[PDB]
Amino acid sequence: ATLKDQLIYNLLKEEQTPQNKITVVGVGAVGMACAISILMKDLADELALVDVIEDKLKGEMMDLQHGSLFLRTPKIVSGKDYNVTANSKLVIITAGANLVQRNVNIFKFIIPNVVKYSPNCKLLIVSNPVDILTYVAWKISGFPKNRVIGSGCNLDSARFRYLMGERLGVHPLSCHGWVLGEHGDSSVPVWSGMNVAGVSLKTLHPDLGTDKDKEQWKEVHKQVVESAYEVIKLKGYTSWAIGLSVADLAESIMKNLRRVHPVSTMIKGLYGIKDDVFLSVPCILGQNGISDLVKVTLTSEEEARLKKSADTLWGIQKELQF
Amino acid sequence: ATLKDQLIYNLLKEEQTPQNKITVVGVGAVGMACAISILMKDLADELALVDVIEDKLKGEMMDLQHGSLFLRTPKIVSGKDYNVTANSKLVIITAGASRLNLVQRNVNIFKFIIPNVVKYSPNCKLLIVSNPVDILTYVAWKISGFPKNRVIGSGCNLDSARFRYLMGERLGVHPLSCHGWVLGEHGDSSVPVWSGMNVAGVSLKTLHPDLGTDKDKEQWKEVHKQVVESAYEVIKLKGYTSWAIGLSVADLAESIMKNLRRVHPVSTMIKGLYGIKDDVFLSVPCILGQNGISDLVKVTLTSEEEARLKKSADTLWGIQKELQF
Amino acid sequence: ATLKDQLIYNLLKEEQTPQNKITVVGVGAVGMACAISILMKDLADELALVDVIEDKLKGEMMDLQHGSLFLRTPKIVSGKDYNVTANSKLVIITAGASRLNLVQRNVNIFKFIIPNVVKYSPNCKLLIVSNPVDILTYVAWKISGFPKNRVIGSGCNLDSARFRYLMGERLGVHPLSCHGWVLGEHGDSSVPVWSGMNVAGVSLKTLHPDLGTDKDKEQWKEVHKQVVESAYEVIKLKGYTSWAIGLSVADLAESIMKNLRRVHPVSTMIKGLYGIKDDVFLSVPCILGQNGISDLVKVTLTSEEEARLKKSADTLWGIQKELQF
Amino acid sequence: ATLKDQLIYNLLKEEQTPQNKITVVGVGAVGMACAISILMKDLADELALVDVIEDKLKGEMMDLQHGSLFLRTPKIVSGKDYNVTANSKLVIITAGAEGESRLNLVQRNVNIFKFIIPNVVKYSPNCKLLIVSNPVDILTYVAWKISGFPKNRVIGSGCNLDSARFRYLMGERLGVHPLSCHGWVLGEHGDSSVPVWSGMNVAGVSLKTLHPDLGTDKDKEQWKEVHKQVVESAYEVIKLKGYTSWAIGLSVADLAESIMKNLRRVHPVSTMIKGLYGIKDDVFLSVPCILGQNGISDLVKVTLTSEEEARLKKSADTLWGIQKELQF
Ligand SMILES: NC(=O)c1ccc[n+]([C@@H]2O[C@H](COP(=O)([O-])OP(=O)(O)OC[C@H]3O[C@@H](n4cnc5c(N)ncnc54)[C@H](O)[C@@H]3O)[C@@H](O)[C@H]2O)c1
Ligand SMILES: NC(=O)c1ccc[n+]([C@@H]2O[C@H](COP(=O)([O-])OP(=O)(O)OC[C@H]3O[C@@H](n4cnc5c(N)ncnc54)[C@H](O)[C@@H]3O)[C@@H](O)[C@H]2O)c1
Ligand SMILES: NC(=O)c1ccc[n+]([C@@H]2O[C@H](COP(=O)([O-])OP(=O)(O)OC[C@H]3O[C@@H](n4cnc5c(N)ncnc54)[C@H](O)[C@@H]3O)[C@@H](O)[C@H]2O)c1
Ligand SMILES: NC(=O)c1ccc[n+]([C@@H]2O[C@H](COP(=O)([O-])OP(=O)(O)OC[C@H]3O[C@@H](n4cnc5c(N)ncnc54)[C@H](O)[C@@H]3O)[C@@H](O)[C@H]2O)c1
Ligand SMILES: Nc1cccc([C@@]2(c3ccsc3)CC(O)=C(Sc3ccccc3Cl)C(=O)O2)c1
Ligand SMILES: Nc1cccc([C@@]2(c3ccsc3)CC(O)=C(Sc3ccccc3Cl)C(=O)O2)c1
Ligand SMILES: Nc1cccc([C@@]2(c3ccsc3)CC(O)=C(Sc3ccccc3Cl)C(=O)O2)c1
Ligand SMILES: Nc1cccc([C@@]2(c3ccsc3)CC(O)=C(Sc3ccccc3Cl)C(=O)O2)c1
Repeated sequence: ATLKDQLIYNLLKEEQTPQNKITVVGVGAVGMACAISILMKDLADELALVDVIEDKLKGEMMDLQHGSLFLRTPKIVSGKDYNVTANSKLVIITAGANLVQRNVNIFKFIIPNVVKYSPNCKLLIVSNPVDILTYVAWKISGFPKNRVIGSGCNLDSARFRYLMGERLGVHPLSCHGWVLGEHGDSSVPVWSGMNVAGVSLKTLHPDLGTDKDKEQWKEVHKQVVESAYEVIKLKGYTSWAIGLSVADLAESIMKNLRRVHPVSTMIKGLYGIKDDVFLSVPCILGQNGISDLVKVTLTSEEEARLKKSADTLWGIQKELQF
Repeated sequence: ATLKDQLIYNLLKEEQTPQNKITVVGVGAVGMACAISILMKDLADELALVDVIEDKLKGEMMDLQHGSLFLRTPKIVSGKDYNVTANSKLVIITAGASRLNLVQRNVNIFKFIIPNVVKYSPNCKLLIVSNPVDILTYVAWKISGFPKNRVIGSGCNLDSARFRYLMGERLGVHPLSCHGWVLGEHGDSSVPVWSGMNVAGVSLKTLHPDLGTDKDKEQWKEVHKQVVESAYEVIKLKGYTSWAIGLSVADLAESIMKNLRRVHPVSTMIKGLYGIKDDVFLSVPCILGQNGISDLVKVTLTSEEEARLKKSADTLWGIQKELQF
Repeated sequence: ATLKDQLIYNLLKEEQTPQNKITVVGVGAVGMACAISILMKDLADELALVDVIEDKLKGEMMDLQHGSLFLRTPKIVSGKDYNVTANSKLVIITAGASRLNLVQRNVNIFKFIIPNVVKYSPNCKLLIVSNPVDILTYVAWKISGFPKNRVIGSGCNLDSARFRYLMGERLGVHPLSCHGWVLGEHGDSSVPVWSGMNVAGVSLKTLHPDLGTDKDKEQWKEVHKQVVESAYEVIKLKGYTSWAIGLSVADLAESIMKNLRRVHPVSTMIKGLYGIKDDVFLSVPCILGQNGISDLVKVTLTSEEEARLKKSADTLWGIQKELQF
Repeated sequence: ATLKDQLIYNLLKEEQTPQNKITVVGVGAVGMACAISILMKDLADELALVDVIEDKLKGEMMDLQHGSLFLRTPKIVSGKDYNVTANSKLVIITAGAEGESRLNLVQRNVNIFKFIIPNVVKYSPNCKLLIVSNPVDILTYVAWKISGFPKNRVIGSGCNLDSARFRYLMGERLGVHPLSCHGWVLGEHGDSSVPVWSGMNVAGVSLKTLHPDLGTDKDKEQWKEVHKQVVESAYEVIKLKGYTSWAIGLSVADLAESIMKNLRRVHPVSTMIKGLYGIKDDVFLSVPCILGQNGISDLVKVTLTSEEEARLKKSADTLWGIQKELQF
């Protein structure tokens, strides 16, 4: 008899399926930071990694497996073939190649393959331009709107709260503030909702977020955009902050928490938007993905900025060939 | 008054010393993996990062700070100057660069780092990750002037973790329940201690006396060979290794910061054991806590195992006695 | 020689002291729920338990110690003598029993406890849970002689947590995303701050102007009424409350031990606010960290809310001025 | 429109069948310690509590729900009716029943299980059953017989706590964390448990090899006292506080973690041992078992000395003696 058979008596060999499986597509700095953060948060019983660069993919999988002793995710798998992703509860897309067209072409291959092996999964899109690519994943997959989630303004809001926390000398967890709309350069800081312990900063300081503000709090949102380009300039890419923010969304979904996050969802029917566009609003996240969304009261200016983003996104999206 | 003063009334300005500070020196793939793993394990109330590449260092610090909302480490700092590292409980060194020439280049790097670390955190524990780890732990010990308990080498911690992963894969059991120790010199010359390999206290060697020999039909020696083979394979495939070392270092940091007194295979002063008479650092199971290595486990080794550690000690001392401090 | 000496070689026999010690005074249902929650959150390297009932105290300590394999707190100690509490960073008081006769009995208990706590941990933060919490936080502050930042009352922490649970149930949103503050005097006379009630920064009062009034067709005033009613209902149903308070106390302990600077509704010296001139403790949002309450949030209250806090401060002072120290 | 409808736009009202649900039957000190430990370890997305004392059950549920802000288990439910337990992955039985007969107390607990087990099976036919109620070895057998479940899905807490206490005591003597002190207590849970001296080690270094007198009466250091103290400790906690709760709750949550997360870690739990150590009867005894999503998929075959083998066989004979007389 083998040493294994001498040591262990088997009761049954019955075929089993993962109960809390997560797949990460694209093993670049973003995908790998998502992976390590998900692993250290014990959110999955199985992690699958997919990429087109086979050697890097194998190396990344092996490196994570070598740290198994320090984790509570018993199975880590990888492959170019999507059969490794079968029965995933959540599929995170961090894969990426004007730039719009080549990322749409990457999705044309990825999304049907994801849908084939995990037809009941929630899709979480991180790849940029995130608002266009969440629409692209929704269009290709044929999934209901609740199961197609864009990372959207989750990171923008996290950076905003970090900067707010630094100015006030308070932990970001206790500094509330929402950055909504189009992810990136065109995002909207909702000044009316910025508060500490339910105390509105705008009520205390009516000049908040205006050019007349002597303390120039508008700079806090300007620094959210500036910080992102600064990190790229300094280290060539960003990874840690996005990975942590994605694992926070993954936690709400995997644990059915029904916490509210600023993520990209199909906004048709709000703020005079009549087109099939995805923009960030506060969404309730759980086991069914986006089950509900918060209807934020926006000022005329804020509403106009979301409508302008929606018009620009639809302008690009109506010319898209699938 | 300012909006801050309108919103918040201050009771005291008194800002005390950080109580559970960790410093990571070198922000390459290894140091950053150590950093993220330490952050996600809530081991520090302050994290300091140091490197000579100023742009990369700032970018890495900012990227970690941007994830603050999702962490419980309220202060993340960085700088080329070691004043940012003041009052660290633990300092992790991952900085580094013919073989005697390569080691000498790391000695010259350590000649700059170690006095600067000692200046700002004289009571810290030093955790050496930089390769060749056994030699560089000796170098850090020699330069710092610290007692042996406060100078810890990552040593065979990763080698053992990989061994347990491979053992777990062969047996269909979680690595946490697969016990096995890889000791001695970190890397190619490490020693798998076959006598201690067990599941639930059941010795694999007692069940299978050929275990770890060339006459073994199942070739369990391949499990230790795969520990060394895997490391080169990861380098070939992605260019470096990061995740496994980062996780293993954070596991050591946890025992130290939380004074757990768990047993880990780390590099310590082995003079006085296995006929070793030279000032060399080799991995043995050590009890880790608030004062670093307080104790070590005296593993019963066979004549062959003892000879391999003695040969490693002789080779290490041969390189060490020629180094310029 | 001994088996221990054959197995383990000792490097140093250095006497060490805990770096993150927490003491719980009173091992009743509340005290023990605080201890298990603190243990499962890895907040302490040492946990000390104190009580006057010696058999129950020993039994509780042993029961916790027997679960050590599943915890990361290496030392659990207990005793009637306060020498077991020496060098505590945080001391949690859950000890205690006409309503006025009751207060004086708790004052008598505190006259023994507080000097003993101060003697062995002069630099600790005191966290008062025992009822009437606002009066007993004042009593602990007066007896200890500690600055106001190091005397914290559990106050409206639990009231706010229950409010957020009830708000969450009505809206179908996790309590973490349902923001609402219950301030002032803990218990029956607490104040729900309707203006701050929000989800994602969207004011419920702006959306529903009748919120918190008798005109309200949805009767949101019942949410605050149910916070008070729930507490008496749990007592009626199981005889005491433990789990919710223990979890809420461990959340405060986390901000203090980890120097998080998160904002919590806790009882603090409110003299100088809302026209209050007496030495009384009431709940306001406080920034909690390594120095206890370093700062407080100045909540804009309506004239009605301000009047309720002033009436509570007058009533608390009325009881306080008659206490014998 | 309601304030909720003004604030929130609903995408779908559809509620999925429970995905990672745990049920705790019996809300005494043991059940509630299991419940708080499971909650603080984020093992379940839904926790169900069942008991026959309706007021205490409601009070315990409400108390846990009031701490929701500090937890990541979004749904806590309770009831006397087992419809609240539907689709549980794992069902933990802690419900239990002045000097009566040995067979008398067992039959009282058997009567309770005759009501519980069919109700559990009705609403969660595919669950894993984890038995904590005493006498655990007999009651795991009873749950197995009544349920009709395959042996892999019926797990007894067994010697999990005995081993945890042993490792704590070993750790205290050696000045090492219990996580690094390895040692197995097997067989019959409680008074008749077997310390496996041959497997006692630190870093793979056998204590028995270093100290051949280990676990014998001639031992000058009396290491037998470490196992004697495991049994003595249990009675001492009962004498001092009236019951035990924290240690059992933590040990049960550790088993729940391996099952819910399919970890395949090895634990000393009670399993149907027929076919081992000359045991021919349908009895449950503790051996190291691999725990995962299908419950006990495998077991470790520990080499026992003649004396150790004899003690397990004597336990098996005693347990079968009681079981063959039980009225179902
Ligand atoms: N939404 C946000 O808040 C946010 C924040 C940071 C980064 N990002 C985005 O994340 C994306 C990735 O960043 P990165 O630094 O990791 O880029 P990267 O180029 O380093 O990694 C991308 C990976 O995707 C892989 N890939 C390409 N085509 C593929 C295919 N057809 N199938 C599978 N994998 C494929 C690549 O091989 C590569 O490994 C970018 O689009 C970036 O803009 C988004
Ligand atoms: N012991 C183990 O088990 C183990 C495992 C994996 C890697 N390693 C080792 O870790 C080390 C680092 O790996 P890496 O991939 O991150 O290398 P790296 O070159 O990518 O990173 C090293 C960093 O050190 C910095 N550095 C150089 N000189 C410095 C100085 N005087 N002060 C401060 N910083 C300085 C560099 O600028 C660089 O950022 C290597 O020596 C490697 O062999 C050890
Ligand atoms: N502030 C809040 O939000 C909140 C919530 C729940 C409970 N509580 C309060 O917590 C307190 C305790 O509740 P409980 O159910 O655990 O009461 P308990 O009577 O069951 O426990 C109290 C313990 O204090 C001990 N004690 C008495 N005198 C002592 C002394 N001089 N030194 C040390 N220990 C002493 C007792 O022996 C007893 O074990 C009560 O006052 C209760 O009102 C407060
Ligand atoms: N196996 C171990 O290692 C271990 C360790 C400690 C305790 N225990 C055991 O756990 C059991 C419980 O301990 P306890 O202190 O909580 O006892 P307890 O009496 O305080 O609690 C038992 C609960 O079960 C309930 N119950 C009774 N009949 C029921 C029924 N038909 N359906 C549902 N619930 C019912 C009771 O109402 C009661 O609330 C005991 O049998 C004890 O021996 C086992
Ligand atoms: N890994 C990687 C590679 C390329 C680009 C990036 C990017 C990037 C893009 C432009 S500047 C930084 C991708 C990306 O969307 C973000 S967030 C962001 C970007 C611009 C403004 C405001 C915010 Cl919050 C970000 O922080 O990083 C990351
Ligand atoms: N990031 C980085 C860069 C260079 C070299 C390395 C290295 C490396 C060296 C040679 S092959 C791999 C450094 C290093 O010592 C290890 S562990 C290791 C190495 C060889 C054999 C057995 C073991 Cl356990 C390891 O895994 O990684 C890492
Ligand atoms: N363990 C124990 C024993 C006796 C009394 C209590 C008490 C209690 C007191 C009066 S009614 C319930 C102690 C106590 O202050 C609380 S919180 C609370 C109490 C009353 C109203 C609103 C709130 Cl949020 C509470 O929930 O519980 C607990
Ligand atoms: N809650 C409660 C109520 C009554 C009895 C118990 C009991 C008890 C039984 C006899 S002495 C203590 C139930 C029980 O099995 C245990 S473990 C145990 C018991 C005896 C010896 C060795 C061990 Cl490890 C234990 O620790 O506690 C618990």
